[PDB]
Parts: sequence; structure tokens; C-alpha cells
Amino acid sequence: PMFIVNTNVPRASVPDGFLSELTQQLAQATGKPPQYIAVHVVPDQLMAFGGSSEPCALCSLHSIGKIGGAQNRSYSKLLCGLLAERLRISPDRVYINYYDMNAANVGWNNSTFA
Amino acid sequence: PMFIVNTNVPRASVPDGFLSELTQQLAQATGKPPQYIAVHVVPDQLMAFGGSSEPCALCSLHSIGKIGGAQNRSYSKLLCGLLAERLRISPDRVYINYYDMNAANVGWNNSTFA
Amino acid sequence: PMFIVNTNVPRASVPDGFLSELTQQLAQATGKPPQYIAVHVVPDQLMAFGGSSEPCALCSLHSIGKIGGAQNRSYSKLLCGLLAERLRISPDRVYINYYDMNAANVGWNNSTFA
Repeated sequence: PMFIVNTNVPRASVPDGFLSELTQQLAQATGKPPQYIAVHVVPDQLMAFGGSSEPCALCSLHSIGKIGGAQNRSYSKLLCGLLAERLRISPDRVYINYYDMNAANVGWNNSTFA
Repeated sequence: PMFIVNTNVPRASVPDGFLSELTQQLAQATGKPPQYIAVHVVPDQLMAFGGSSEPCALCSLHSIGKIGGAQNRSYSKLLCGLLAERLRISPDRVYINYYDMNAANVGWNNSTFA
Repeated sequence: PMFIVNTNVPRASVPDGFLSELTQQLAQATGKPPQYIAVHVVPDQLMAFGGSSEPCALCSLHSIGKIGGAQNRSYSKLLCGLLAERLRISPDRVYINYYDMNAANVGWNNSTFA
């Protein structure tokens, strides 16, 4: 899995350990081995949500499987929870796009997962 | 809906009010309330288009519905128009990827839009 | 086609001519004219792969066609090769998401490619 968060929260407000916390909790939520989890946090962004520049986040979670209605609801609770607690972003100012990737469409280690 | 623009145009060349103008015009184009529109502008990027580094943009528009052949042509005219007028980017140096998102595949406020 | 690389490798470690090399190599690999190839490199990113902040990359290749099982394996060998040689990133610390875009879902020059 790959999780990306783009946010207007400044870099200094991203707590130490945040990438590890994301890695751990995503491994647990998706069932995937931690070795396969990639995380990416992009602070200091020029963004607006609902016309407002209050703290917000635009995110994506890509995974080969483990994507669906119930699972995505669970991931959203988890991830909005972390963004609220750690970055002080209101859950109603977060969008997360979920992508169920075909194994043939994910490159890794000179090949694909197909 | 969520609109992201990545560009090599410098930050100082992004005019005051641009995020609001994007929010307003996207609300109108998609027919969705501005409260549901997110916008994200990423200047100063290391990019090339067609082998050269004159102003260019790589963009995405994600929406739950309101995506299709005719609608996307209309969005492209609108968005290229704005990028040309405000950021001085030639329309022939802009790509916009359109994504019709399933409601169950968009997280928001601890759950999804399903 | 459009190729984006997000990496924690610092800007100074990205070789002069990297964007041009990517453009030429992708033109050859996809068979598309270089005029249609866009490339985007984002260094200095806060990211982890497998919980580790050793050099890594999260990438995407979007193309209207020229995406499939065998082609994506070939692209992965090519692009991992380039990231290893030029950015010193291990191929097992690279993800590349492939997207076969519908022509109607790619905006360019005030319209779409449909």
C-alpha cells in the first residue's frame, strides 16, 4: 500500500514519529506486511477545502486489494483520527481517494506484482 | 470535487485570490456546492513538457460523478483558460487527468461518501 | 504519457539532464513522440518505504494506451534502472503506479484527447 497526505499544516507541526505511526497502523488496518507499506507526507501546501484555507488534507491510499466499502470506511476512521490527533485537522476537511490497483499495474523491484 | 495543479511557474507568479477563483469556477462547472470543492496548487516544480521547461502544468480533477466526454471537454476549456490567464501557461502545455470516483472510494469525515 | 517521481533523495543529487533523459527514454519505451511526454521530479520528500527513510521513490506513469502486463514489466525494469543509476535508489524501494487513461479522461489544449 501507498498512503500520501498533502496538507497546508506547516512542517513544524508534523510530530516526530508520524511516518512510523502511519506505517504501523496501515499495516494493521490493511493486513499487509509493514515492509510493503509506503507513506508520504507533504506539508506547507497551498490548498483550500470548501473555499477555506483552515487546516485541511488531500490524501490517497493505493493498495493491491483490501479496498472496498467497509474497509474504506474503516481506513477513513483510522486516518482521519490520526490527522485530527497529530496534525489537528478536522475530519470534515479531509478527502482520501482510495484506489484498488491491479497487480499488473504496480511496478516494484524491476517488475510488477502480476 | 478536488482539483490539483502542479506547475513549474514560481510561487510569486500565482496571483492573490487564485484558490478562491478555482473554487468558485469549479463549483459552477461541476454544479457542486463550493463547500465540497477542494483545490491545491503546487508551484516551483521541476518539470518538463514535450522536452522543454517553459511554463507547463500537470493536473488532476477527481469527482464523484460529473465526469464524462462532454463535461471533461468543458472542464478543460475552463481550466486551461484559467491557467493561461492567471499563470501564463499555454493550453498546449497542460495535461488534466479526470477521475470519476466511486462514492465508496472517497473518504471524508471518518467514513466514505457511500 | 506523464511520469512523476516523488523521492526523499535531495535536489542536489538529481543530475542535470535527468528530465531530458526521462523524456527520451519514455518516448522510446512508449513509442510516443517526445512532444507528448511530460515528466515531473519531486525531491526532498518526507517519505518512508517499509518504515525506512533510506532512499525510495513513489512514481506514476499515466498514458492513453501503451499500458498492460508485459509493457508495465518492461517500463518497471527501465525506470527502476534509471532511478538506481541516476538517483541511487534500490529497485526494491520503488513503487510505480500505472494508469491506462481513457482519451476522454485526459484534458489538453482546451479539450480532451477523445
